[PDB]
Amino acid sequence: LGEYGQRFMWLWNKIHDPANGYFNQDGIPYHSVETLICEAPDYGHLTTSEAFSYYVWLEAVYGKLTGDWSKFKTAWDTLEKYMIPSAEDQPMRSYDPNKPATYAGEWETPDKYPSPLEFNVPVGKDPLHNELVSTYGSTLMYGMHWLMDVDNWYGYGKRGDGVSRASFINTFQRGPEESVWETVPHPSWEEFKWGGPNGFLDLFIKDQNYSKQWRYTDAPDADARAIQATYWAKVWAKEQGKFNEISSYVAKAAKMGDYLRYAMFDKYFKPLGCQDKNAAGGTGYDSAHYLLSWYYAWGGALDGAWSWKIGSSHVHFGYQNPMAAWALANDSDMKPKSPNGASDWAKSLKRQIEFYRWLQSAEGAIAGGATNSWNGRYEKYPAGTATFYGMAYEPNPVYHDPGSNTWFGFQAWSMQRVAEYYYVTGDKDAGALLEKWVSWVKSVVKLNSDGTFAIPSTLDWSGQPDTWNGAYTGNSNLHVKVVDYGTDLGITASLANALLYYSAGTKKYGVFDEGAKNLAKELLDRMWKLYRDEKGLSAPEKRADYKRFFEQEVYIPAGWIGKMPNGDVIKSGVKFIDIRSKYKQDPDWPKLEAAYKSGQAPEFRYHRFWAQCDIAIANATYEILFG
Repeated sequence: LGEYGQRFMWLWNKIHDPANGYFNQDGIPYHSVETLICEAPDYGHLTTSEAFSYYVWLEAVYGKLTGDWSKFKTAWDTLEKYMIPSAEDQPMRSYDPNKPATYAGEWETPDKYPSPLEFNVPVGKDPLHNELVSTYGSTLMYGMHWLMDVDNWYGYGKRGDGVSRASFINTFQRGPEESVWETVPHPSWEEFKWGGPNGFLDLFIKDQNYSKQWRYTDAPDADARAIQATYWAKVWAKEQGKFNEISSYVAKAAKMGDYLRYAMFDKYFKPLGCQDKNAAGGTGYDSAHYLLSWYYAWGGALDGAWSWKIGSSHVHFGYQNPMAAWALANDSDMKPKSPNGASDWAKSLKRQIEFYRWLQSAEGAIAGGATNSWNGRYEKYPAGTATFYGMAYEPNPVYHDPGSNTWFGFQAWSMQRVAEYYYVTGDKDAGALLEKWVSWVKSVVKLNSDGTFAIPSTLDWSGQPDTWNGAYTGNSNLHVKVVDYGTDLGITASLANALLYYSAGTKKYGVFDEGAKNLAKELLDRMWKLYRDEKGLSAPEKRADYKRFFEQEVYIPAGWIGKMPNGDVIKSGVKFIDIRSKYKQDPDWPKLEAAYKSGQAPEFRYHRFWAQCDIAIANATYEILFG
């Protein structure tokens, strides 16, 4: 009804209007309407578990503002149907929780891959498997695979069929210096139909022999977001007296949360702080860091001979979700069906909040995270390394090209979740954390006299937090610096959103931070005045990095020779574009070429699905909290 609710409805309609092309013919949201884009997915009509979780969240807000929950239901329907691997996609058997996987190291550059399996390295015990099978009577892992080829652009299809839409693929497999430009896109379902003699397997892992197999990789931040979204769909549906029709879907979130516990464990279930790849594996929860790590992954032979599961040793603050954790731990409607599910999430909630606080810089921004596997090989931490429950501080977990915490976006995305958690519970630690972070946000966000604005785009870091001992020290030697500014509309909105939940919480529990509200509303207003266009909102952005289309060599081993489904040859010396020749048919290919040849950065007005969702949600959030 209100102005900001009206704003949500307007953008929601732009998003769902088929003329604008946000979804494919099966109703799967693309990463973006535009196809020529490269940043995490390397093609715009791929999609991510991230996009799906935002789709669910968008429709949850629709339901609050509308009373109509069909939107939210069909979003979850599409999610489960397409993005979660079905029983035939992940036909797991012969799993050994006492030998969950076999170790391989991580390496500094892509040219050091394939990484050899090291069979003497002890791997710990998986304490979740038996519990989940007992609870659900199934070996199906209920989590989203992170990357999908929506309209079969790459040509691998569904389960090696080479034709079907909604094709599971993966890219990143070769360490922290493998940028989005340096991957070899390959099917999750490996039958040796494409690539080289052993498919794409021997680009990534070196083994004595190779088997046809499947494997998937979860993005825990996306799954948690879907759960967070469902929590609000739940409270909002119960408020309206329509819990029951959405109660099937709250159970989906609870089950997803139950399996999302795999993200809480070390990659190879090694004890926290072990610092030795030859150290004995964990017995149970001694290998749990209780945080949302970069991934969990699972795979198996096509014939069911063997299977494996891994957590991740790398944790980024940007992935954490105290709202989702609190909901799973404490909300009886959201309670996971397993005996220990809720209890583990209660531990995770507490550990997560400590983690945020430990990482809070002198200024207020949150630093990157930590690892239980130094250099991805369980190596000895350098002298003077700051630690968190035995895990070593890392300014940029997992990726260094570019650094994973040089993106300001994680500040907004992650602290937005903390803000919701604070608004809900009034947790003092969360409040204190937010208070300092919001103070920082105010000192750096730019409100220009002309009506424009800019938020931090790139960050840089120096120093370390103090070693964690259960109390925030102030971390006087840990420093953030804002390198440059931009007008990223998705993040701008997420930031405004976070500010509104904090501000609302302060009204409820402490002294009303009206300044946080005013700054947020300003951002949403200035952006609404400037950046509306025919498919939603967009701000011009240059992509000087797109010279890597033409200039980035993809590492392929000497003598390794293979093919992509369209016929592109994969060999030593190939460029990014050489194994993706269908890009030359893209409507925007002329524009890219023009810019590249004239030595200038190509400019785009993108409509990223998640960005448009964040925008809608942030405006609707003002209405919900202050309307």
